[PDB]
Amino acid sequence: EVQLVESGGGLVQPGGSLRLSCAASGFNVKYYMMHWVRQAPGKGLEWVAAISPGYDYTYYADSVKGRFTISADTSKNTAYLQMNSLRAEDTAVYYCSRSYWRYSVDVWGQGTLVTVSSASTKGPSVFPLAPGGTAALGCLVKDYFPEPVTVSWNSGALTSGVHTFPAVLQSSGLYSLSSVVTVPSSSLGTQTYICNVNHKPSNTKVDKKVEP
Amino acid sequence: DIQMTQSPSSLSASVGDRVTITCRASQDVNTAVAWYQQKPGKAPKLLIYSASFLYSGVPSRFSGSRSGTDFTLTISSLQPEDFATYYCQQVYSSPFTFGQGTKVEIKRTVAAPSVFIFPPSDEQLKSGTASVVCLLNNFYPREAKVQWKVDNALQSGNSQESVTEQDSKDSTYSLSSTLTLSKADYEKHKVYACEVTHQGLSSPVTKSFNRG
Repeated sequence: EVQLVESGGGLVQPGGSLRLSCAASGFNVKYYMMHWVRQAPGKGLEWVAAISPGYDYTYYADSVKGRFTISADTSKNTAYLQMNSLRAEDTAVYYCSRSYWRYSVDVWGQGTLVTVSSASTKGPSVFPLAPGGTAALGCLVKDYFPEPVTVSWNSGALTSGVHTFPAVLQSSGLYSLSSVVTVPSSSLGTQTYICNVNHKPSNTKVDKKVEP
Repeated sequence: DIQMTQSPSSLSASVGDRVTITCRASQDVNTAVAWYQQKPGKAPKLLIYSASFLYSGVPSRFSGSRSGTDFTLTISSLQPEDFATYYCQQVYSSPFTFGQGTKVEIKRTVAAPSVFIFPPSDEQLKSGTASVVCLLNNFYPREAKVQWKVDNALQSGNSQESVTEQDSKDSTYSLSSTLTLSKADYEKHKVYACEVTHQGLSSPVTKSFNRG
């Protein structure tokens, strides 16, 4: 399959180093221009760097020149972004992408989240939001760092009428969010409602039953 | 460095409508300009390559034209799923710069929010903190005023709002207001109310509880 797969993101300290990888499938990078593009959370697309591995020729935004090094190994069909002197400003989903010659970029990777922060990993606290004939219920997922967190309901069995809000950064510098579901009121002692919370960065899986 | 000045920064259009999105390049970039669609949580998808060529699998609604340094992206008939940020990019010379983006929202019928309030859980209070959550479910348009009153005193700078992305199927929004207090602050007051003002309500809707 024609595909790009980024890896190596995660939570890193300010001033530190992080090597991102972009693994190409379905084509060899020798014949393409490979790009790094980043998105600070809620912001637009900023182009960061590009490399033509067949000629070793490199391009950098002034925003990253000297600090960041874009490179490639054609024998590994992989491009790299070596990020150094990392700043809070460099917090972003990092996407790699492919261009042929002077044609426009056509294939993007899924992206890898880089969070630059001196703040420690912290698992969420999960608390119930207890409940015409439609009722609402949910769980508050409170006090976690960093992003992201996943919430599902009834181990993914319940999807209809679910709204997981975007996280908000509270003043303590921890995130918090609510997942909410609108259900029939007839099922408050019939059907049990569990929310499944996965905070992969802290390795915290928490399951909380909510009932009246 | 070439700037791509993208107009407008945001727009609201009904399903069926024609939508026009503008990129002005600060220098000649020939046809080496492309248009990307980015849905929430996702990587951009290529829509239009080399200024006017429709990319494979992309609906014929999407079109692109060039007038010298001015580039135009057109949706012929919107569709509820076209909710997305659209960006243009120039690949004429490094840095290969992106427009600031255009957020396209789908315009629809006014729909009043369903309002629900959730008191702090026992568990949270034992943790020593009190979070009160007000849900506005399935409303249009986005603009909604949520006020918190404890013992009938209007609060300020102690609530955080979060709002879902527009539903790609029914173009509604949901919103959370979360009031956070000390346990002591929670237990020195009796009455907790969120008061909702929205265009679909004839008058403000208040949902409230007394501790106990």
